Amino acid sequence: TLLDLSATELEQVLYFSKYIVLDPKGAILNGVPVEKRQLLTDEEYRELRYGKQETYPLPPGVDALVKDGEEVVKGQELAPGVVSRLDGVALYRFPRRVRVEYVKKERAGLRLPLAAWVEKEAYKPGEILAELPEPYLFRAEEEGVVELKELEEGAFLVLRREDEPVATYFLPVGMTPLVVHGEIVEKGQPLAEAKGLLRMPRQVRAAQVEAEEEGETVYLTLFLEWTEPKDYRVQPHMNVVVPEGARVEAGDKIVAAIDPEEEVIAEAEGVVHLHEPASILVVKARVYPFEDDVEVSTGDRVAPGDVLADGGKVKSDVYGRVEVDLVRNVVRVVESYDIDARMGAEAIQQLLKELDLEALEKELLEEMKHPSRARRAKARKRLEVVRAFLDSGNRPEWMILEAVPVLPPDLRPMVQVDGGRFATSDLNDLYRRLINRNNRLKKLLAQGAPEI
Amino acid sequence: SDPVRQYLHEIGQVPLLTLEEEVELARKVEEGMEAIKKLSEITGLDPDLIREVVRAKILGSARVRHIPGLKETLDPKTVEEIDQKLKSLPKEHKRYLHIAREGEAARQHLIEANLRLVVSIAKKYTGRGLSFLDLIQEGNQGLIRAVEKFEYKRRFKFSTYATWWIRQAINRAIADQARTIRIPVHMVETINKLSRTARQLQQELGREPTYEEIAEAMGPGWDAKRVEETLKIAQEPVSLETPIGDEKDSFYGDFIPDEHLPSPVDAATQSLLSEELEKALSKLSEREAMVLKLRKGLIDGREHTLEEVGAFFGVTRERIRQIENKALRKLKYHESRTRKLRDFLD
DNA sequence: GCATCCGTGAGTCGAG
DNA sequence: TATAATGGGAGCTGTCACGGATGC
Ligand SMILES: [Mg+2]
Repeated sequence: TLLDLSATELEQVLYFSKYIVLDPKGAILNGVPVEKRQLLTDEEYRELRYGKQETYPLPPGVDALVKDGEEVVKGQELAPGVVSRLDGVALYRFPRRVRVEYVKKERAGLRLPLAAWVEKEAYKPGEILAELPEPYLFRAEEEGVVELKELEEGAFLVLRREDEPVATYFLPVGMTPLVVHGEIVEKGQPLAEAKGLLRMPRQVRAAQVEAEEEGETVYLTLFLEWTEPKDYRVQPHMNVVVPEGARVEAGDKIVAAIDPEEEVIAEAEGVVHLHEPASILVVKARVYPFEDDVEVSTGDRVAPGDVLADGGKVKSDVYGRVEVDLVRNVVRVVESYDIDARMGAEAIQQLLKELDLEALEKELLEEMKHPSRARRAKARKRLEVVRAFLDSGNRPEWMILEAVPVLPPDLRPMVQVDGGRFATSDLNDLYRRLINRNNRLKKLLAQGAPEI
Repeated sequence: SDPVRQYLHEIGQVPLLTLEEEVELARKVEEGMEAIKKLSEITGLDPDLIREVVRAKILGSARVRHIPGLKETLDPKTVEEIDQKLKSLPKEHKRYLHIAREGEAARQHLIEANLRLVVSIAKKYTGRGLSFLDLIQEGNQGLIRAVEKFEYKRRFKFSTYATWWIRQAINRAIADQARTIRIPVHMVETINKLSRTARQLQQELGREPTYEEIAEAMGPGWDAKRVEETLKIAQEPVSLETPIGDEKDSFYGDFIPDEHLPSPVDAATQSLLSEELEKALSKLSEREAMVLKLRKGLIDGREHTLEEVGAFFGVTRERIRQIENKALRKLKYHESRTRKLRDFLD
């Protein structure tokens, strides 16, 4: 009656069915702003206080249609069998395999008929290298054993006489190699056949082009740059210590593990790609990558216009809770209000302390002049309690117990009956329940127990 | 409405971990602890205080309370000072703070995810003297111990290591709380062992065993008397509100007299005794009566020595002893004469 | 404005 | 102290008449 709370509601708050809000800090549920003494469910309080998020399963063998760190809109399919019910930043959970694209910058020669070759200072991927009217046989200018390295498209030949390579030839798309791996070739025997138009592969680009005119032919020394993929399998007991698209060097570790021999170490300079996550986590959050030391740690709560990282450069957009990602090197703010919503007799005691009696008496007095009979009735019933407390000098919050009194022991005896057996009052068992639960509560608090 | 149902719902909220989720959480917890130790090395502060601060900021200011082990009272002021002192550290050092926070969060999520196990284990301990919810909560304490003690390196799933500590906490709770008159855990073990022994013995004897048979089955050191006394100390009290008769109008406690407070007869008898003793002492002189009242404790209630009454009346202890003697003697004569104080001797 | 819910009452000794 | 174990379990049903609080 005092706080204007129906029996069901007070039941819900005292017995921890529902939260009640104090100093809402401007939370918003379903478009409607939040004001004091509002009744929030568990899902509502969790969405408001801890932010909104979800995780989705990926069936075995299927890969992602989205990338790590990438913003996502509701309805957008993360997989063929997975559609996100919300909008936000998708994140990878437990990638099964890590692909590493290894950077390789080398030098390789080729010889072509002068009429066919289209002269350029460099060649972009896919760009036509030459146009040949008739089939042409590219021949070995050295003797030795052939190392055939085949890319997705395009090939490399390496002639090594001594086991020391004496030659490197590049075979762009349109040239079918006539040699196998480890084949012994003499000088001037065809290593390949060029047919029609020959062009650069999509995997490899030609950075520099030198050309020596000799007789009716040109010899192109090509300075090439390309990436070679290598797949690594990650077991459930292993974790990925490297972010998506991270530049790595020889000696660095991509994936850790229980024991050092099963670890994944990077063999050469290359970029890291995370594929086939166990699950995908969609969160409503704002991403803030950082290039330097971060001013706020994990768990801190922050408003828009707050210091985050890099000595005060990158700041906060929305309201939320700070998760500092060292792996991805990004400060990620999951959007959540600071709203204070409590449960139980502590909340109630707080609201009770916050009642100004004279004010409420005035309110109810102004309510007593209303034409409606029911309103006058309820206002009378309330004003009776209000004026009871007012006249008495009793503080309303005394209807909550901080300290539970204990009856004198002789009024709840423990007595030895005739036969030496003991008989005692139930009040002792009640008090023992009370003290056990209270003590366990203090120990659970001191030990930092979870909220449930 | 139904507290158990409500709690089972709140538990049903948090979804079960996968192998990877579990491994990652455990790992983050462990590395978090390591990071706290590192921060203790760097800062030269108390690891426990640091842990309480990191846990404070993770849980928020919603929960802050003085920890019994901590030296300083834990309040938003001190945790702000310590937090800022942690913000005062170089990038590689400040890293360990983030590791710690992540560790705490992982801990919380781990416990919250594993709350179902505790219930599934506790449901089998009912009827042993603790409520279902109590068994659940104590089991939760066990779960917390298991979380803080877990090693993911062993590659064992969490449930295996958790179950041990959970059963441990539930059983400790049952042994500690279940009796209105508390009994030590080892003694509870002995009593339960005696019970199981007697039950097996009765199961093979086709009847309840005697003390001697139980003593035989318990081994050396156990005789009939030991079994009997062990069964005696094991006896639990009975309710004073225990109903008597088929109606609701009679309590068992209504038949139990108060032996403590003196009866009107006893009180009156002590009164007449005091009055008569005064009557008899008045037949002596002031000095001998006072000496007797001092030595016997009628004055301050304590019984003075000879040296005290002697120094009080200013005579030798031999003298005061002598006047005590003659006082008692005159009292004896007068008592033989009037037979007044005889009836108070029962 | 009127059905329906919940809470709370329902004799005294005596003995058991 | 380490295999793994992950949402419980009885209700108790033949009065009654009232008063006062919620719901069409
Ligand atoms: Mg024996």
